[PDB]
Amino acid sequence: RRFPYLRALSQRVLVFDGAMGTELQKRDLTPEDYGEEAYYGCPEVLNRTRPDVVREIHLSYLEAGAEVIETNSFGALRHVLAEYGLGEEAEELAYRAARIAKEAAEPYGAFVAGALGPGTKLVSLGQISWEELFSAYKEAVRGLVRGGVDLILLETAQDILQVRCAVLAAREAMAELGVELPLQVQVTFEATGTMLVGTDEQAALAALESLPIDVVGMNCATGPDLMDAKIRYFAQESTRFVACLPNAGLPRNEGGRVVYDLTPEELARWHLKFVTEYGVNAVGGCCGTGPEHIRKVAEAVGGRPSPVHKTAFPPQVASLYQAVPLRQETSLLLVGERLNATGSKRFRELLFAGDLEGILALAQEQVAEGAHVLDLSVAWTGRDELEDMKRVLSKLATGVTVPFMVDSTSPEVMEEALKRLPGRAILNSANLEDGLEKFDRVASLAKAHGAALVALAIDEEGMAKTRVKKVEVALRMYERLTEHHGLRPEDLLFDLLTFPITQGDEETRPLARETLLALEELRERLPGVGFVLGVSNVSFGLKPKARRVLNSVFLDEARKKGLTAAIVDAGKILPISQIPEEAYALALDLIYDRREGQDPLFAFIRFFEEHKEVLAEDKEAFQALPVEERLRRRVLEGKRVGLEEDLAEALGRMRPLEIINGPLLEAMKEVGELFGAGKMQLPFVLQAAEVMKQAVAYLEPHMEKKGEGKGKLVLATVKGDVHDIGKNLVDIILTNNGYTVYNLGIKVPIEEMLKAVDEVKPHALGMSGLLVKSTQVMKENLEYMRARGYTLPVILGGAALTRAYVEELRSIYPEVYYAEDAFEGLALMEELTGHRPKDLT
Ligand code: B12
Ligand SMILES: [Zn+2]
Repeated sequence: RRFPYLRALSQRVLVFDGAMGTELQKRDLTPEDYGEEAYYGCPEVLNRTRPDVVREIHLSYLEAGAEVIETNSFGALRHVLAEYGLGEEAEELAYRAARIAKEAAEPYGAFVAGALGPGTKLVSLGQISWEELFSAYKEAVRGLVRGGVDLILLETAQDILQVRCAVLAAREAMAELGVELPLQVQVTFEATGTMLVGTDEQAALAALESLPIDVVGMNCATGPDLMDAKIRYFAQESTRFVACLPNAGLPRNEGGRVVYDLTPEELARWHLKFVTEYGVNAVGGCCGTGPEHIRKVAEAVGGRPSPVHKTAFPPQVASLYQAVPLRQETSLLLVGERLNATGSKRFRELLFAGDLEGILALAQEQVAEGAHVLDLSVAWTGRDELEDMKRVLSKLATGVTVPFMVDSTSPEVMEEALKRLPGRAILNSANLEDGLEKFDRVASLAKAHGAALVALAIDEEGMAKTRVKKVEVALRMYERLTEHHGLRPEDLLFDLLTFPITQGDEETRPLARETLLALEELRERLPGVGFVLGVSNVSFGLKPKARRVLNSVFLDEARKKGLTAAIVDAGKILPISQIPEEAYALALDLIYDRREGQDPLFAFIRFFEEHKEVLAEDKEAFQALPVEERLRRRVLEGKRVGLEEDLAEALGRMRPLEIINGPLLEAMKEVGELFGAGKMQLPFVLQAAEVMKQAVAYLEPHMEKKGEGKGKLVLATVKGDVHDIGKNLVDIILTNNGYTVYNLGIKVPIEEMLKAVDEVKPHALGMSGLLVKSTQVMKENLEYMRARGYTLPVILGGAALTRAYVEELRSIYPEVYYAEDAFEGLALMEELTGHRPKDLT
């Protein structure tokens, strides 16, 4: 109700113009119209000399019934006006083409979208530094706002850091005129699954949630039939309203003019589909479309009631490349802290000379390890961390595939890191260590610069040891953090000191109890929040084996008491399912200091002095276990020393198929059951996956293939998935039986899969999933594959897949199924190949 363009978008669906390319390419402006010999061919040079010609292109879409019009602003930026010195006065031009667009639109009332391009220079590939783009956007955009546009479009953006500096620049441009508006970023896309920079469709939206921009959208995409996947994930998933502008397919240059072949009738179908089915709040197509496209869309599709989108995006964070969900509640998020020179010293060996190529290895090795947010701190004696942080992020921001956390000390890095990082991060600036003043500005920086914080229970006083003062952390910060400083519970972690218990003092001995009772007392009221604990530090000032075991049983009760994330190094925990029965009883009553009969601490230490060979390279009691348990335990701890030899022993006893029917389905499944019960954590499940992954590569060559030319079969996972364990075997028994095969990767969004249909023209296509949300994606595939008129065999499965939300799909598509096992997958391939008795009905 506060803004006319949101009154429009919330009510009903409206249409954007075509662009002025194919339209200025049809006016035959001749070089005197550039006003100078050196200003060749420059739109945004014409705005000075020939206002009447661009007014002619403006009014053409207005006569053809458009409802949103771009200003000319494709060049409104210093570093692209000056590209051949073509006039430094951006503001002028911006108030010029905004006035030219208003002069045309005023009788019609169609919305003036101050509508930029992306500029010629990118932040994220290091073509330019943030100040030189932020300056250009900052000075330009205030002339558009002075020009009285109904909103700004930062449209066609090519990089999320280019979005960030453009949004910061547009905000500081509008705010220094005393205003703000429902501004609209919109993003390009490429068939690689991504923007041009490598940003995927999840990273785009997960980043764009962090921003007050009430509208988001797409632009300069390659046509509706290629935009559909992207428009999907945006329209059904986002809170902020979505809009659509395909460039009419793909270009073809004639006589120096770009021209297309998508028709006004076809663009009427595609918006008629998208607007009521998916809910797209505004529509059009700009580059490559005449005024007839927008007319034929306006008559068919304009004024339809704009459909609602959901009240919440999940708990999320985003790198350049990919999103991550912030709340796991199973396989709790692991946070990597090895990028630390102040709470650790590994970082300090590699980063000392300024060797940035070395700090990136220390970042990426923690993801392979298992941690999917990294925590960074370069602070040290006799070194300026805020200058170091210039150098540090110049490598990390475009190298690391996972989001960031920031243990670095000065809140001035809170600003400089948020001026060199893409996406959405978190920061450990809420250490309440310099008091409430410093905290409220830290919580403001968290969002004034997009999105970045973690609560830490350090404070002006120090490390909360008594719980009343510890829950008074959450009382001081959280409420004003979410409800005065913008980051949701689902945008934050929460962290409790994890101080040493094991020094043996009657101060220290109980303290893991303090953390578990608090943690619980805190999830007690923190739903959605990823509780994050620095597990490594509970066991400090004692022998290292008692560090693995106490850290382990602390962490693995912490999930049951309410944990969802942890700051970890996987070398300094083990799983609670491994722990010897006496050692587990010891470790619990040590975590409680529930002492009777003997003291738990010196009982513990003397337990490890008595049981030295148990939690080591055990030459006997572990070896004496039956191989199915031994493999179960290798899958639980991630034991690999002799893993090759125990799988060789299993393969000596039984055939691979009998082994994969056995422990290489069953023992994993038991690890999965124990994992669902909380008896394990992410890096141990990653050790289980790595065990399988390795094992399948040893099982497949002995289970050797036969036959040739049997058919063409491709396989495909689904959007939002990370698993491909099932997938691999779902494929494998089909790959073993003479069919030509192509494999699609772990997370493939659908237009890549359908391009593989269109290019390969196979006899069969795999679909797949190992988790619940694959089912929801199955229906999204099948409903639209039908709307495109496909008839190809696509096969459907997954740990989760179940006939109850699958046989009903037979209605939507003529190829619904559930091979459960890849041996049925082969029997079903032979049916749809015509080799076997089709019985599928
Ligand atoms: C190993 C594992 C992981 C691995 C996966 C790596 C990998 N590449 O596989 C990793 C550690 C990366 C992982 C990640 C996650 N996981 Co996980 N994972 C597991 C686990 C233990 C085993 C999965 C397994 O491999 N099963 C064995 C394979 C062989 O069996 P299958 O998948 O069922 O395959 C059979 C049939 O399903 C069929 N089939 C499967 N696909 C298809 C397709 C077609 C077309 C056909 C006809 C047949 C078919 O064929 C096979 C028989 O041959 C499961 C537990 C479980 N219940 O299985 C959880 C589990 C799937 N994970 C879970 C969760 C919680 C997560 C994460 C959210 C954890 C996190 N990061 O916080 C993420 C998800 C990340 C993401 N973006 O997707 C939950 C999901 C529950 C839910 N309802 O959402 C599960 C079910 C466990 C649980 N109980 O919490 N996990
Ligand atoms: Zn465009």
